[PDB]
Amino acid sequence: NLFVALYDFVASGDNTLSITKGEKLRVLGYNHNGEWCEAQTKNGQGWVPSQYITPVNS
Amino acid sequence: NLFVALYDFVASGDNTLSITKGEKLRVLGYNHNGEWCEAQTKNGQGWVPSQYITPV
Amino acid sequence: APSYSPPPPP
Amino acid sequence: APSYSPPPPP
Repeated sequence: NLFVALYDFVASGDNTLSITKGEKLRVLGYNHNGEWCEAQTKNGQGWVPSQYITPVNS
Repeated sequence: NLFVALYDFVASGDNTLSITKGEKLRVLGYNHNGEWCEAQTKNGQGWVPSQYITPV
Repeated sequence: APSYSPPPPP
Repeated sequence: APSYSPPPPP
């Protein structure tokens, strides 16, 4: 299930993952309040802001 | 749901996470064949053998 | 996930 | 995730 980063986000510790606008990523799940989601990129994984991503081809 | 490592596993890059027997982790998802799971410990995240962990 | 808030969208 | 197999349980 493929998403794309809308905005840049730099990891800030606590298992967050940096993402670059334009970057593709797979989403594994959301936290309880939906504010964070667990993302897998080719070359890392960790939590990113749900609001910073959108599905591909939507 | 909290998990515990049953055996040590050593990361060989590839987005893997090394874990030690007795270490607690959170499981965040699985790959398509279920052999690997996305774990989170005190040390970071990464993939670990699904067979190496069990719930606490 | 982190307990704190993510940053708002820019 | 890795494409290759995990090591079997020891």
